[PDB]
Amino acid sequence: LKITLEQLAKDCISKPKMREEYLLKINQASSEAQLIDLKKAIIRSAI
Amino acid sequence: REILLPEVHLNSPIVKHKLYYYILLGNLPGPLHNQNWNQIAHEESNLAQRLVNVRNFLITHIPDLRKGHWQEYVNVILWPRILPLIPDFKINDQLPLLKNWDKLVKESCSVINAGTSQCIQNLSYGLTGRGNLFTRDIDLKTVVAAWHDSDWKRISDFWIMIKFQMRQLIVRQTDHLITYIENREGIIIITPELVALFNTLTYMTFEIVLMVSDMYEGRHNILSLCTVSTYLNPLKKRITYLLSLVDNLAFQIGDAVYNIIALLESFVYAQLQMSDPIPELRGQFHAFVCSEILDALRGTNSFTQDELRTVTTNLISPFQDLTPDLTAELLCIMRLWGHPMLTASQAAGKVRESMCAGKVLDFPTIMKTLAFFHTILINGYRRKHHGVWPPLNLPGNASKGLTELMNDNTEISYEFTLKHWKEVSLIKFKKCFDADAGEELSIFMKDKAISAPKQDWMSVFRRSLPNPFNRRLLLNFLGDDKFDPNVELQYVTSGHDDTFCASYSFAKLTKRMRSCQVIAESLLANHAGKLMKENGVVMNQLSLTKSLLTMSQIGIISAASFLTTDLKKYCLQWRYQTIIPFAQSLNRMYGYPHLFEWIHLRLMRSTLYVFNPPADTSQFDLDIFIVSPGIEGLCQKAWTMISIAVIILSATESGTRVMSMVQGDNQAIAVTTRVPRSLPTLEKKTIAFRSCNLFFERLKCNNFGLGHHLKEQETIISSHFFVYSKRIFYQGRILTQALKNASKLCLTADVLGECTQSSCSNLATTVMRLTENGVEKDICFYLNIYMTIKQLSYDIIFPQVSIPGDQITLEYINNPHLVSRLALLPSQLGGLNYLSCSRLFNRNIGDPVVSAVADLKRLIKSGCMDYWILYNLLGRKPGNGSWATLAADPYSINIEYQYPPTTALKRHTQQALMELSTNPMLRGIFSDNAQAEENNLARFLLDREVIFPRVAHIIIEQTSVGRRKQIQGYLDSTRSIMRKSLEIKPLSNRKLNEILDYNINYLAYNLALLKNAIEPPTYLKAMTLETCSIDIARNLRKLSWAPLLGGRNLEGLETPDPIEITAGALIVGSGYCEQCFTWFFLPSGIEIGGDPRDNPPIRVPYIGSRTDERRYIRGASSSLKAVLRLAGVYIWAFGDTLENWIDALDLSHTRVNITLEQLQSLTPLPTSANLTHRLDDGTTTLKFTPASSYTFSSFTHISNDEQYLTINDKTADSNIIYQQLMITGLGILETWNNPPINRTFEESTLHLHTGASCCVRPVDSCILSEALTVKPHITVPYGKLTLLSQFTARQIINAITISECMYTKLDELFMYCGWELLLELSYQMYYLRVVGWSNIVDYSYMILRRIPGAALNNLASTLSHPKLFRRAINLDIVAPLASLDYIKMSVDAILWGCKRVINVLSNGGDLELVVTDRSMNLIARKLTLLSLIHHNGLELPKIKGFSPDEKCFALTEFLRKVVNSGLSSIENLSNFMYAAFASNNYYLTRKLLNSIRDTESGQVAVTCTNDYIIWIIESNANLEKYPIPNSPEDDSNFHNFKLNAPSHHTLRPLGLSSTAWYKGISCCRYLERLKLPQGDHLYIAEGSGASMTIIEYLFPGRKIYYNSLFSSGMPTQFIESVPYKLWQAIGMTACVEFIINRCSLVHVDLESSASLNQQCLSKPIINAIITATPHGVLILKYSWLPFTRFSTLITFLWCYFERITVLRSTYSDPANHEVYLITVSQATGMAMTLTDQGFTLISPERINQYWDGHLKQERIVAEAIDKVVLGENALFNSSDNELILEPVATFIEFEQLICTMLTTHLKEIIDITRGLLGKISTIVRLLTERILNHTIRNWLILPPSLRMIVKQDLEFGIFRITSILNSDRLIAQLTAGYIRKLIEGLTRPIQKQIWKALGCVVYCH
Ligand SMILES: [Zn+2]
Ligand SMILES: [Zn+2]
Repeated sequence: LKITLEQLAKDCISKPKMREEYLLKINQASSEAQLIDLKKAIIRSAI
Repeated sequence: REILLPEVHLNSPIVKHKLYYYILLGNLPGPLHNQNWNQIAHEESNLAQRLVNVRNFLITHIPDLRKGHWQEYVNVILWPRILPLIPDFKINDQLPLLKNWDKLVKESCSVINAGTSQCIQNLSYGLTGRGNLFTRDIDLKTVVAAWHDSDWKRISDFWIMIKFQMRQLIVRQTDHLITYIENREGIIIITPELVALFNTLTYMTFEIVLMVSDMYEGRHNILSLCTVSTYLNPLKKRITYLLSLVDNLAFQIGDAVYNIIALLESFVYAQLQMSDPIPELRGQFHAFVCSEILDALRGTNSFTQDELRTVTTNLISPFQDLTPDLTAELLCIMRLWGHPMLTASQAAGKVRESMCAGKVLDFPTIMKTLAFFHTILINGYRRKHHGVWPPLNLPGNASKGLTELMNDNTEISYEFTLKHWKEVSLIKFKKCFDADAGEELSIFMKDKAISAPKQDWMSVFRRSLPNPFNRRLLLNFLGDDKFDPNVELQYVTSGHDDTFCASYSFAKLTKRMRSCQVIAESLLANHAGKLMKENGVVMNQLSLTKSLLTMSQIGIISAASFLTTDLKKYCLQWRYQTIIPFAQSLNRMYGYPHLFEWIHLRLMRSTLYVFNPPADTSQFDLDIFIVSPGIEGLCQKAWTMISIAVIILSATESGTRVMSMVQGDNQAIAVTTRVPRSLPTLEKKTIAFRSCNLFFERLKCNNFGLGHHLKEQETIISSHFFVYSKRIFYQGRILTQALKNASKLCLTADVLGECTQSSCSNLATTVMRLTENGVEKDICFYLNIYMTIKQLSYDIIFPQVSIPGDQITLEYINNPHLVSRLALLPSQLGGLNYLSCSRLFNRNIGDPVVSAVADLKRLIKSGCMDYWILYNLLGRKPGNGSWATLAADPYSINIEYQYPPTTALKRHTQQALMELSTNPMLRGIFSDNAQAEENNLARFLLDREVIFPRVAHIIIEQTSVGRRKQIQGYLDSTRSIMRKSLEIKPLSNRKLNEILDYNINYLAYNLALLKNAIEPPTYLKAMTLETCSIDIARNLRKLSWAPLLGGRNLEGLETPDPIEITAGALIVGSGYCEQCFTWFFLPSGIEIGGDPRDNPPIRVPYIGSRTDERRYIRGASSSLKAVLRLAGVYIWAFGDTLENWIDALDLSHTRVNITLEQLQSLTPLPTSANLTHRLDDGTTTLKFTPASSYTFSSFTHISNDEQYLTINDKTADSNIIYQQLMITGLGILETWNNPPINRTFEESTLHLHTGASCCVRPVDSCILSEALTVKPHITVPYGKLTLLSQFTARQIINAITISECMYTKLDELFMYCGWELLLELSYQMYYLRVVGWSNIVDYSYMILRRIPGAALNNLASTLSHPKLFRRAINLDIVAPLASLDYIKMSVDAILWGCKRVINVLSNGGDLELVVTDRSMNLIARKLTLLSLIHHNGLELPKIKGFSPDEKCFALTEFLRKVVNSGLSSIENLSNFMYAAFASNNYYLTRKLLNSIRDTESGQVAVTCTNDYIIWIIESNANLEKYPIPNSPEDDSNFHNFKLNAPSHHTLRPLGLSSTAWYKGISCCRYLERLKLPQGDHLYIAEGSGASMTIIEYLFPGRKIYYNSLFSSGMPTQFIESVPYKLWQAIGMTACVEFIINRCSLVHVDLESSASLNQQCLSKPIINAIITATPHGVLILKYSWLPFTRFSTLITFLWCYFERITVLRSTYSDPANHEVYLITVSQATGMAMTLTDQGFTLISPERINQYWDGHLKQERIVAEAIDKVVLGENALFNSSDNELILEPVATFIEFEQLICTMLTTHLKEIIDITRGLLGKISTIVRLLTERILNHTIRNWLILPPSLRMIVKQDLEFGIFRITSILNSDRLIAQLTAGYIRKLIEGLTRPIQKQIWKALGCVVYCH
């Protein structure tokens, strides 16, 4: 499920700093609710 | 060698037992048995000896024979894949065979390269011009060079060679060694059962090498085809990366790899469903599948974190930045790694994990789904039965269900039946209901798997410490005596015995239980299986595709959420105590007790087993073993019905607009909402998502209640992600599921009856599926060429029965031109090419031969080194042939080698089987002298005057010998069973050699088609200069079939070819093509993946239209139906002679031996069936899935608005070619937008002209009398006539739940239409609050204003522009007062009808209700009197009651009530209560119509300068008004908007062809209304001996100017009139430039079809510049049929010139008129118009004047046509015309003269009875034409009623005979006894001609 969010975020955003920060937050978080919330937030942040 | 070569593609699994048995029989360096080896060795194998030889070879031949620890010498059978990939035997010197193969194919390609390219380019020009574009070059040579001389092929070649060597070795073994190939870098050992590889060593059994060879050839095919530019580098890179990686991993792990590949299957959908609009579904399935891959990978100890993470990342990497279709293809190829090897233990263990696991069932849930099974069954049976329900349906509480029962309500709402329990209890132990058994002799003639008796192991395998069976159900049943399909069932349902032990593979068991099994399944699927709801699977193909695409569409509008449940384990999960409810219900429903469940019972006291680890085990033993648990695939129909039940229940448990589809176990559901139509897509998808989530949660809960561990592995949900039977559906289109079928591009077909021909066959069909979707067509054509070439090479070198003698192979392998001229001709007409061109754009057939010569002419005239082969085909020696050979198939050219051996093998097998029979009198079903009688009957039917093979085949099919051959043909053809048949050796020795050398003789024949033979002189000219295929086909068929029948030359077939006839032309933006009628539209639409709201149209799905033109003491269907069709065809609907009817009755009397003998002097009901093309056979088997592709035949907008046929019932004589034309247009359009595209391409149309026809061949109809009196021999067990108006209304409004026969009518038609509609709705009233008048009208209109389709058909095909609409608006049935409209009128009529009935309902209970068993008419009367009381009541309530008599009592009481309050005459109150009967609507209607065919006056009851201008605007008239572009043609209503109304032409009264100058005098009148300066008089591109002249006659100018489109070859009439008075005193800029280099008025006129921009702007430019070189006003012909273009055209004109005034005509019939119209720069004004497309108009109200003037003109011209068909004139303007500018006299006895002509023509007819042309059609047509002209000349002698008759007839009903019976005035009678039918016997241009002639005559005198 980790690489799920990783591939999705890579498919969503373009900014380098934002991409790096988001991937950092993904590859270390371990609370499933936070993973769902990452999905929601990042897929919302595409304008 | 002798017969039946082994297979080429496995249909058997690969195990780990047998390969280990081999490799451990000898010493070849865990297992599931460790017992003994020397036992096997001396255990009589000789494979021990052979493998001793193998080990001797290997040990003595390699150096590493005895060393330390094998470290130099390793054998890895653990699925090495990188090793087969590695150079195992890659040493460059190939066997000289394969190099020859390459040389031959490459040379053939280099030869035929240039020709096929020109063929395709000329095919493109012929259709539209330069198709097949990309937004770079292709060629056949490029195909072979990038497909076969590229890498990744040598491996496939190597393994093909290995496969052939092993095949031939196995053959030699069957005939009763090994082959040893010693060589540098490797060693090869091939045994008939095992092969060795080394260079690092491995072994492969027979099936294994087959699997790997297939795998490699398929993989090569896929990557190579992907090298073609079609679906390019993305997929190539991805497939190669994935292949390398997964093969590496398969070596890295072992069998576990397959599991992830399994998961990789479903993985795609996840990657595919990452649809950014709707969330949470991506993170659902993607994450689930990735985690499951992680588990199934780690479970076998690879690595902890780094390797797992990275390998998963890399397995996901090949799916990024793609489009859906590409992903689907990548799936279908992602399955490419060979079917894994099996092991008994694991499969047995899993299916044991499906053994006892818990009796956890929820009684409420199972009871609820039981209730719904009950309601489904009851509703269905009431539906089709159309009477009452079951005999007992109400046992239990609630008088409400009892009400439903006693009242016989056809419906039981799901919402209702949810609120109750035990809705019925059809359970007893007495009798049977609504069915019977003992039918369908098919099933038992089919064999399935069958197991051994109790003592199994010793029969199932060897290695014991004993008896074998090797039986067969088919042999047993065919060799069974006293078999009764019935008594077996009671023997089963009675006392069981311990002789039943089922085995597991598929599944099989003993004979008796399998027999009763198939019997029970037949019963279910035959009677109960029919009752289907919530699923569109009734019809075979059309219904399937249509329903599917409609679901995927109805998801969306200009509410979509699906989910699907898919897996097979679902089936093996049920248990007894959750099936006996339905089992018992159905069992008692069909009578006999405890039947539909017995399987479980047996499985209770029984064990199973899937090779066996022996310690001591021989009987009932507990545990590789199964102990009494479901089943794999038996009885699953009940599973389907129960799944239907549960899906219905879970649906109705919430608000769920549900739609369903299901096959086997895989099912898909759509659910819908009532979303508000303003929220964005996200919100609508969100509501749909909530709804499907509720439905899904409920579904899962209910399944678990019933017990189904339904998980996320099997259920996938989305909004736009349908799936069904491996075919995915995405946003309203089928995905390109091509490449999987691409992987089927094998090298040889199935071995049974293997032969070159059949091989290529599969190729074609395979390529054909490739043609259907995705890849561009031309690539498919080239690919078929390449494949036939390569396969012919592969068969001609190293044949499997290779012979070194002959020279045919020598001459083949010597020259390449020969193989090309064998692979480039239609296989139907000899050769190995199956439908290159025609089938490329259609799945239908027509005639193969005409299509064959179409192919041939295309290729030759394009140039493929072929001209002389045609004459050789002509003078080809005609084959042997026979009456029966011609009989069993028409469309058949007599050639020697056209039946592949597999057919002869099938025949021999079935006949040898039928030789075994100890059954009931079915013995007589086979007799030895059958085929003699067959050929005899073929002769009797075919050795006559005029013979038709189509009717020949139909009759021979339905006759006595027909169904006999059919029975003997419906047997299996499996390799096993045909082998067992051949075990009866005596077929013959001759045919043995024949099949033993087939392909050789075929190639010898076609080689005899060497350089040309001698060309006889007649045919030399007869065929030269390829005029038209059809005549060539006719002559070829004649000359070929000649030697048998000779003189007679059969015809009556051969509809033309689509690509031959149709020419067509495409148009984008501004396009001009061939001067002038179907057309297809395609607006500027963004493809799939954009926005649902931005899709320009409402996406409407069209389908390849396949219609079925289907319109008494016992009536239940039987063979009696067969005799019905027999007589109906055999009588031809015209040939009605005592001989003919006696013969039809006789063939019947021999056919039906079903009841007693049938002696009816005349079978009464047999109706006419040769008047139509209702003659064919099909639709028997289960499924046919591979439908089609649609991704832009979705926004398509067809319309048949131009003339192809008139008011008529052509009934599939033209619909066939019409079907082909529609599908062909669709295919053209798709191919023009095939690859990845956008909306970048702009709005585009396609106009197909049918005018270019080198021969048309008008139809004919005649009779003959056959007589040879031979017969088969068998006796075995098998006043005023408004009744037409009544029946027409009945059928029409019956269809709503085609203007012929509605032509002789009255307003009583719509009267009774309203009557029937009101009757039905009134019964539906149930006394809901509706007061008499206004509310009944309102509710009627509201129930009417819905369900368009049928109303569309009615409107179009009856209310069309001929007199029907004229009569309608004359009787005020409609009302046309912005409405540019045609549809609304329709419904108004019906409403009006109903309203009118109300008025009669005001006073009178008349109109004599009619019906087409007596309870039916009673309840009809009940319905009527209910309507009456509802209208004329309105004083007291009333109650519902019974159907039979209760409402009658209520009516009598209410009448006695209203006795004191009414409107009518009071006594008729009793007469209020004071019913006609028929048989069937269609027969009675058409028979009564054809009974009106007596000269009658039923038509009586049906009984110049007055045009103006619409002066649009003036200078600076800017005031844009609202568009209101509401327009016709919502869906494709039939072809009648402006097609045909020619009777107007009399108002241009001269006898010439131009006749346009009338418009001239009109426009000159309007001109004289206006001042105009000095003249120049330019007439651009028109004036063709026409109008223009009169203009100078009324308006002379100076220096006239003339133009017309230059063609192959000048204004005629202009010179024909004026120059005496004179002398008295397609291109853009070159032509307009010639004009500018060469003031006053100009004249211009053309027309084309829909394109929302102008294309003749150059001519407005012309006017601007010419007046620059003033106020010189234009003349511009145009019309607002597409009013949008008209408004756009006027806005474009509004550029410069102000004061524009258009004037209407007065000569064009009721039709959208052909009205005549009078900034900075041109392109910028054009752009102003373009941006003004949406909202810009200046005609907001002037439409009022236009349309009231149009109705004025319509009335005026109708009156004028009736004036001039009478003696009056329209003068004071015809003289102005004439100034500038058959002759027979009249007598009363012109009718006598017509009698003379009739007698003489009939004498000619009887005389003639006693390249080339026609026989009786020509003379009869000339007779009728002559009679027509004579009548138009003698017009002035007139019984005027007859003149009105013929006036109508010419007005559509063309030429019914006047003097019908007076043809009486003996020999001229008896010589042709059908004089009446003959007397009872239409082309547009001829009609215009006769109207003009009639006008000229009536003006002349
Ligand atoms: Zn045209
Ligand atoms: Zn033609």
